[PDB]
Amino acid sequence: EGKLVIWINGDKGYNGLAEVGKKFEKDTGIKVTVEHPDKLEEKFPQVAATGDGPDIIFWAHDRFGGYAQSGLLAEITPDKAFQDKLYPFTWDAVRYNGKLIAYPIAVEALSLIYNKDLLPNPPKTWEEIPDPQDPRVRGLYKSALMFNLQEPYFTWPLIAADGGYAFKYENGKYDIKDVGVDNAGAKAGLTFLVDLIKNKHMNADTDYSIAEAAFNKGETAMTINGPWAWSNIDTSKVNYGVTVLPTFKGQPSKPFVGVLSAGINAASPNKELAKEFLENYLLTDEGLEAVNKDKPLGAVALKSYEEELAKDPRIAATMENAQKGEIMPNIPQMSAFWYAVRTAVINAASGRQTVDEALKDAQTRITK
Ligand SMILES: OC[C@H]1O[C@H](O[C@H]2[C@H](O)[C@@H](O)[C@H](O)O[C@@H]2CO)[C@H](O)[C@@H](O)[C@@H]1O
Repeated sequence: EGKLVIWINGDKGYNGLAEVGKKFEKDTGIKVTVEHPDKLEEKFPQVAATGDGPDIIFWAHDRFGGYAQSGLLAEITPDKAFQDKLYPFTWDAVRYNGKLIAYPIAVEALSLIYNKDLLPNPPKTWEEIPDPQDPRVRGLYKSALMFNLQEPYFTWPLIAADGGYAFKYENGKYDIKDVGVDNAGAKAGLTFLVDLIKNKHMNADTDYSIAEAAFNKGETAMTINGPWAWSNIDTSKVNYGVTVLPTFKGQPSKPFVGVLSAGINAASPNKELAKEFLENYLLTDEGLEAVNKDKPLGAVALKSYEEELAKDPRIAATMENAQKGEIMPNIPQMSAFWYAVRTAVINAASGRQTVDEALKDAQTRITK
């Protein structure tokens, strides 16, 4: 009691938060502890399931419906005046069973970050990446594209591009049995990713870390990452641009828009202290700008603050791609989807399964 323990993934600005935390204490004389586990997404459900853990917790809203259905998260109640400070859509994202289960922090979406000093003009097509059709670049391709291949969230826009989909959205409801993970669209997208690899263009063991170091050092021209990545690049002295993602089979790459939400542990007896921290401190200009400077938020859910930095060009592009992708469901079976697809991508890329056997397997694990 009298001490907030907040969790926030490692790629987010945990140091920005902690600082805001100090601002709390310098006023309320309360200790806020910004920890940031590894796999906090999966630990949380397990630690709070036993009345233990973090007071407050951060994660892209797709994981909240689950926490909710199990009841590890307190129903939040800000007044309608506060609610209006935030764009409507973001509140919709933290809505489960007609009950707000989190505070919206910011909207994020992947983009194509390219090295302006190697590629003054980044491709407009995935199909150009392996075969560029321009002798000016051939002498350049260094690796052309490197991004994390371990998390399915990175491969999704490609798979989605020509028609893949998680759970079918039927105006207000998602038919949780109409899974579009194994179908031409998904097959076509994954097959391409496999060629990129089997055609020496990409390496199956690329994870966030490798791709980041690589693009940052300058040993690859292009990468795909969220707003959080921009920070290290700025302190890597790399000349980069953030643009719309390449189109696959003519259609655009549809990212999966995620809303960084900060919930409250039901098992926590510090709820009135969370509300004030999140409401009067973080969810403000000065507060969000604090977290933000550590590592960029994307389009912050706070209106006033979203507009000021709305003029930032990468925020503009982050919104362009977000605009083409679909915002992700917060239903409980999302977690089943990610685990099922991660595995699917891995075996596909790794060579352990055919594109079809791999995808039909994931599908089935989801519909089972
Ligand atoms: O890849 C599946 C996971 O993707 C999303 O997670 C993203 C997360 O939203 C993003 O902000 C983060 O920074 O990268 C991860 C994946 O590396 C979903 O939020 C996760 O819960 C999924 O499991």
